[PDB]
Amino acid sequence: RISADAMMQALLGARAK
Amino acid sequence: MDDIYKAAVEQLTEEQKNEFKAAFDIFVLGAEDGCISTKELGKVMRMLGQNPTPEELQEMIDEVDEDGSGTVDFDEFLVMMVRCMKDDS
Ligand SMILES: CC(C)COC[C@H](CN(Cc1ccccc1)c1ccccc1)N1CCCC1
Ligand SMILES: [Ca+2]
Repeated sequence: RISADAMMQALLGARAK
Repeated sequence: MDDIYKAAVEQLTEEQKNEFKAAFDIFVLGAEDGCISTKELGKVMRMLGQNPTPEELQEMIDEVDEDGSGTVDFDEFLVMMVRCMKDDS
């Protein structure tokens, strides 16, 4: 039941600023 | 052979891939190549709203650890995703 979407969270900028 | 997966891996488009590849930059965001471990796992999970332990995490690698490597390369990883999604239990 790997929602997957949850990952997008860990890959949302990852402190790019 | 693992062909049943090939097709599946072929189904995925650059789209689902990207979003995925991204997560690939977190699991092995501190690995030499692209092998994931129980230490790295918790790293991602924590960023996914989950905070597991190193005892229950190992169970994540174990499965993918078919070669007894101790970690999760870039192969077994994606597979483990298609194993449940297209065959969960
Ligand atoms: C389905 C959930 C209850 C837990 O599943 C997460 C991991 C898969 N991940 C990748 C992943 C992590 C977080 C969010 C989405 C996907 C995994 C991959 C390689 C090594 C360890 C874990 N496996 C354990 C059971 C089968 C799948
Ligand atoms: Ca392995």
